Amino acid sequence: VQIDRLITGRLQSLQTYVTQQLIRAAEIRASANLAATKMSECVLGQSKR
Amino acid sequence: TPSALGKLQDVVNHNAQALNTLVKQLSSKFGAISSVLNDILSRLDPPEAEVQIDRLITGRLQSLQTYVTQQLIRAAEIRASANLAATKMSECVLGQSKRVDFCGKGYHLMSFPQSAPHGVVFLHVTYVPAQEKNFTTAPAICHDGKAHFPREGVFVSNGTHWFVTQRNFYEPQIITTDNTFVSGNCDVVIGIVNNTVYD
Amino acid sequence: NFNGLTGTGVLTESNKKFLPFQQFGRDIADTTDAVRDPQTLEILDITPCS
Amino acid sequence: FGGVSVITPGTNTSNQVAVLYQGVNCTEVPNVFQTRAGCLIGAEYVNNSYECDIPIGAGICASYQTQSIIAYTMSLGAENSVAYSNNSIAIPTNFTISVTTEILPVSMTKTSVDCTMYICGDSTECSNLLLQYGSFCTQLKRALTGIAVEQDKNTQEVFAQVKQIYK
Amino acid sequence: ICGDSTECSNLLLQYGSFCTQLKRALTGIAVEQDKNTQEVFAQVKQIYKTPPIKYFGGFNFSQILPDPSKPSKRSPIEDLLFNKVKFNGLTVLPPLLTDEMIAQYTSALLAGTITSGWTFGAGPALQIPFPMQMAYRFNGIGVTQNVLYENQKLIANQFNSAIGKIQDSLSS
Amino acid sequence: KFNGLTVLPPLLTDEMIAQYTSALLAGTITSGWTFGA
Ligand SMILES: *[C@@H]1O[C@H](CO)[C@@H](O[C@@H]2O[C@H](CO)[C@@H](O[C@@H]3O[C@H](CO)[C@@H](O)[C@H](O)[C@@H]3O)[C@H](O)[C@H]2NC(C)=O)[C@H](O)[C@H]1NC(C)=O
Ligand SMILES: *[C@@H]1O[C@H](CO)[C@@H](O[C@@H]2O[C@H](CO)[C@@H](O)[C@H](O)[C@H]2NC(C)=O)[C@H](O)[C@H]1NC(C)=O
Ligand SMILES: *[C@@H]1O[C@H](CO)[C@@H](O[C@@H]2O[C@H](CO)[C@@H](O)[C@H](O)[C@H]2NC(C)=O)[C@H](O)[C@H]1NC(C)=O
Ligand SMILES: *[C@@H]1O[C@H](CO)[C@@H](O[C@@H]2O[C@H](CO)[C@@H](O)[C@H](O)[C@H]2NC(C)=O)[C@H](O)[C@H]1NC(C)=O
Ligand SMILES: *[C@@H]1O[C@H](CO)[C@@H](O[C@@H]2O[C@H](CO)[C@@H](O)[C@H](O)[C@H]2NC(C)=O)[C@H](O)[C@H]1NC(C)=O
Ligand SMILES: *[C@@H]1O[C@H](CO)[C@@H](O[C@@H]2O[C@H](CO)[C@@H](O)[C@H](O)[C@H]2NC(C)=O)[C@H](O)[C@H]1NC(C)=O
Ligand SMILES: *[C@@H]1O[C@H](CO)[C@@H](O)[C@H](O)[C@H]1NC(C)=O
Ligand SMILES: *[C@@H]1O[C@H](CO)[C@@H](O)[C@H](O)[C@H]1NC(C)=O
Repeated sequence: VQIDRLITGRLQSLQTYVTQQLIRAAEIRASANLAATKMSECVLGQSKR
Repeated sequence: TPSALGKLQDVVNHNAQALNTLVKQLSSKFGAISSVLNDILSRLDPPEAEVQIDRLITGRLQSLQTYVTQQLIRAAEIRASANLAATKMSECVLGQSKRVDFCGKGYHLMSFPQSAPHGVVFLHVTYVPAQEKNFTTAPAICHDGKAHFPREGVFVSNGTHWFVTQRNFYEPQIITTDNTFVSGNCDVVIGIVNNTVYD
Repeated sequence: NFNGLTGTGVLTESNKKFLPFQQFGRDIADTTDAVRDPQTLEILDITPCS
Repeated sequence: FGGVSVITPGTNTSNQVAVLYQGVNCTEVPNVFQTRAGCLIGAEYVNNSYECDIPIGAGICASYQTQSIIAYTMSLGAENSVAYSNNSIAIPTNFTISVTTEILPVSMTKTSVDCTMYICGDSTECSNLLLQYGSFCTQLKRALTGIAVEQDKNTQEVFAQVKQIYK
Repeated sequence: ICGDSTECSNLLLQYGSFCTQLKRALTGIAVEQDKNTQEVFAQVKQIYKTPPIKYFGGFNFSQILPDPSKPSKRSPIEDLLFNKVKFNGLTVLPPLLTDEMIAQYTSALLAGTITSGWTFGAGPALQIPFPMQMAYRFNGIGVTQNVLYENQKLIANQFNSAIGKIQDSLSS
Repeated sequence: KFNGLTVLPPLLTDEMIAQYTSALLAGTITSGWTFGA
């Protein structure tokens, strides 16, 4: 029972870490898409926006 | 190409795998005596097995919560993709976007949407120049003691003559007063050349 | 309760062809989908009721 | 400690495989090349660079070319020194019309989960025990229904832009 | 979850296979980072090289072009940007594209935009003098081409002075 | 629908998305970009 209590506590921590990493990865992916749009429109051309 | 329609197959496979992982945790006991609820309801003391049933509920309720959170994340991703697709439909199909690499590689002409399972496919018709030749250019031309600049085009060299042509297609034209506009003198422009301007 | 396999669902006459030694049928998700009748030899599909 | 990854050029091509021990030294594993990303067994290193085929890490990629798997530093592309000058202009004399496809996911399957049936499965004792944990069933239902109605708006915002059905 | 105790490993199975679901999520995040870098820097299919003569009509790109005397072939601005910016079960995977390859992609994007303008993004790299392509950008923003040619020395000095202040702005 | 998990059908069928695509195509081949404005 003590091992199950330790496994459950450490497993939920890894799940929270994975969820936070997913959220931060979505943020970084949005930023990278913005940078890729900015690379093609501002560097590879001239933007009227 | 097998990797052509992978992004939609990836989404449907992620959904199927999430459903299978959710239905697989049903067979997990989460440290209890077993996972079959009927057996636990028929192998222990009814007033005592309440704390044992509490362990199965938390194991299945928290799995449903993780499933809902992952579905929210995937829904955010799919909504970003759908907003991008709507912007592409409004800008590339309903018009001619001047944005580079947004409606395909090259100068975008027009686009045609295509229906796809849980997605959309855009056929980007673009303009790609080819067969280029290099010539000698000059910023301005001094004929009547005044510098002439092209209105819409670029001065090119015939080797022994000078022409004015559009910057995206080689179409030589005689450098007349209609193709060029005069502005200022000739001692203030670097690289100016001498050539007659047809009147 | 088919020879010990206890469940709940609708029983319909299936068109499947089990092997002579097989008794149960399961899908990809590892769940009972079809069960051979003990007395006769027919195969009955098992689907969630409603 | 580290993960073991298998590099295969596909079973349709050949059955040869190369194992990659990520992040470890080649001397502590039980033909071999100490790649900056780990020890690579079953793929010889070559100096002839090509385009990346099978990513490995640290600028090294694997490929199948000749009946053996080879590892190489990926080349970013062919070198093109544009003939720049003070007065050299390049004007294209021809053109080509090209069509490029772009696939974008718009929606996904609208799923819905029955709380009592999934957690309990027609158990009367279990169904009354769910109330002690609050209304967590309502939150999941409202969250899943919000996703379902969101997929219908995704398809609506992408395709339903025309006011009239043109023939 | 278990470390070295074997009694935990077989006991982890009775709780679930979460270690498998989590490791597949981290691999997706890991391969997403390699795709993010390729979508930004790998937009060109050819590695354009800067000409041996660094004259571009008065414009000075020494602060942004690669320095052959410095290691890693970085530019001074990239040098400043780089200078300013195995555990208990967790590992750090190396990126697919190294810093020298991202720097080479950046050099290709920079050498192409100074020798070909915007033509290398739409197709083949059409060579064009830098004062010529600068007049096209002036014609795009809404001023005639003669404004640049009659003030090329002033615009070149304003460009060189502004690039020189970028290092001070990012350092201070 | 097997174990409490149900899959709801989309509001717009595949034939309606096809009709929307056909309308967009017929508009862009016969009217250019004018039908969007
Ligand atoms: C611009 O590029 C296009 C595409 O390459 C050129 O069209 C090509 O013109 C050549 C010469 O007329 C064609 O070759 C001929 O093909 C026929 C068979 O169709 C053959 O019987 C002849 O003996 C000859 O080989 C070629 O097919 C054609 N390409 C296409 C796709 O139609 C065009 O000439 C170029 N224009 C300039 C000004 O360079
Ligand atoms: C300059 O362009 C002309 C076409 O406009 C090329 O053709 C010559 O045209 C001149 C008339 O100005 C004739 O006298 C020549 O006989 C033409 N050449 C030939 C080979 O027919 C001319 O070749 C171009 N100049 C160069 C140096 O190529
Ligand atoms: C373009 O024409 C101008 C004027 O016709 C040339 O300028 C002359 O250059 C010679 C030699 O340097 C001087 O002796 C004259 O006094 C200049 N004229 C004037 C009005 O200043 C110029 O050299 C010509 N350029 C080319 C390339 O032919
Ligand atoms: C179990 O007993 C029943 C009852 O006899 C068998 O069913 C008979 O099967 C024969 C052969 O197909 C038919 O001619 C009879 O009409 C059936 N009788 C009834 C009442 O259905 C059944 O075959 C037996 N099971 C096995 C495996 O032999
Ligand atoms: C383009 O023009 C520049 C500037 O006139 C030329 O650079 C000069 O080259 C000569 C010969 O090597 C040197 O003596 C000068 O010091 C250079 N000037 C500067 C400001 O660097 C360049 O050679 C020209 N390019 C071509 C192809 O003609
Ligand atoms: C272009 O810019 C570079 C750097 O700003 C200039 O190099 C400087 O030259 C002066 C005078 O020779 C030196 O005192 C500085 O130390 C140099 N800077 C560096 C960072 O080394 C260069 O002179 C400019 N012009 C050209 C044509 O390159
Ligand atoms: C044009 O480009 C070719 C190679 O692309 C080069 O050899 C030549 O010197 C350039 N200039 C002229 C005038 O042909
Ligand atoms: C680890 O790998 C490096 C690189 O080949 C090598 O120099 C070093 O000796 C290795 N360490 C051990 C303990 O084998």
